[PDB]
Amino acid sequence: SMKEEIKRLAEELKEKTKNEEIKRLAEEAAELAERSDDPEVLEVVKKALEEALKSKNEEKIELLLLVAVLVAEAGSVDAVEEKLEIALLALKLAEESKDPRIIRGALRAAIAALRSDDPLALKTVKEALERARASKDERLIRAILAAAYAFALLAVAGASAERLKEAEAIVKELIAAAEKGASPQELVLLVIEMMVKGMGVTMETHRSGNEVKVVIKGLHESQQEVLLEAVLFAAELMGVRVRIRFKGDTVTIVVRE
Ligand SMILES: [Cl-]
Repeated sequence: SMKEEIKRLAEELKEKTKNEEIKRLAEEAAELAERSDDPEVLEVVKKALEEALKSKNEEKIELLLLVAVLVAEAGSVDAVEEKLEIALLALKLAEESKDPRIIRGALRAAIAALRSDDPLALKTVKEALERARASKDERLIRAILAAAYAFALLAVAGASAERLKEAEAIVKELIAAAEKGASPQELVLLVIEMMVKGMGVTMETHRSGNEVKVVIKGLHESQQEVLLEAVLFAAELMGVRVRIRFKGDTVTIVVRE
């Protein structure tokens, strides 16, 4: 049957991985598929699991399993059309590009968007992925994806709705600046600014020579981890070397032009 094949695919996937979250999604997928009545759903789960088994990219596998869980938990592919379209966009961009940074940015932005279940984050990431696919500027694509990931991460972390609304103005500012040739270092500064705004903390910037020092005060340990994930991911995507210092509850992020 369809379900027995799906359970074997999930069983194989969950033993092959060392990633505990992929293991949990594989099991959730198998259980939801077991209870599924909709053959359209079962087809999508099977094709997601088969594709995951053929992949060596763990972010791609996470995205595919998230798709399978979403469709199977919903009962229909139509109920999750927007999330499905975001995942397809990311999967298309990931096979259309050879840059490992673009591949990783597309899949991670889509994963975070889907996990957020946040209307504004879903729409912003969908548009970012469309904009990246229409662009031939790989530098701009990498900046678009870094902004989209940081934004979706704020949503995943439960930023207040009003702080996320204001963070979207910084997404727009970053993308506009990138299109006008702004430096990778200034685009990283904008990702820092977006995170500081999204988390309700404060920042001061100090520039001397070719070094820019951003001092961020009032970060809790939970906020520290979210801000540094977005900022280090952005620095990896845009090829920026970043250094970090910590004293008390103060984080200092150093960028060199
Ligand atoms: Cl096999």
